[PDB]
Amino acid sequence: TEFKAGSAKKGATLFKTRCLQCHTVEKGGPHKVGPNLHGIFGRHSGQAEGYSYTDANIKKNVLWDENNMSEFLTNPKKYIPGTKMAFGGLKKEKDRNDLITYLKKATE
Ligand code: HEC
Repeated sequence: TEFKAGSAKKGATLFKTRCLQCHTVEKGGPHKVGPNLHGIFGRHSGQAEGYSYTDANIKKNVLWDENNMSEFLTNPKKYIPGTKMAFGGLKKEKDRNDLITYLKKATE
């Protein structure tokens, strides 16, 4: 167990300032640069259709669990070299933890 639930709220504001530019959470939500994250958890990587992931991403074949999501969140490229996703990553866990809190609710 290496994830403590946080502020859904704060997670929610971190997403906008940080993943909105390229993602949408809404079920019925459209893809933009990155894909629509509706129902990511318990889901493997490179699987939203209508979406063109790198070969890197497909291959990775990560199961989207709260805990995976933190590691990837840490440093994307380092987690999945090849991914087109342009994101440096959230160094602090507190931050990481909050947003995962956000995704958890919102992606349900
Ligand atoms: C545009 C500058 C992006 C921002 C900001 C964030 N992400 Fe992203 N994301 C982007 C791309 C181009 C892709 C696909 C990469 C590929 O190589 O095809 C992604 C993908 C993801 C995934 C994985 C998806 C899966 O297997 O279904 C996740 C979980 C994800 N993105 C989440 C995410 C979050 C939470 C972000 C803010 C903290 C974020 N991304 C930023 C592009 C961009």
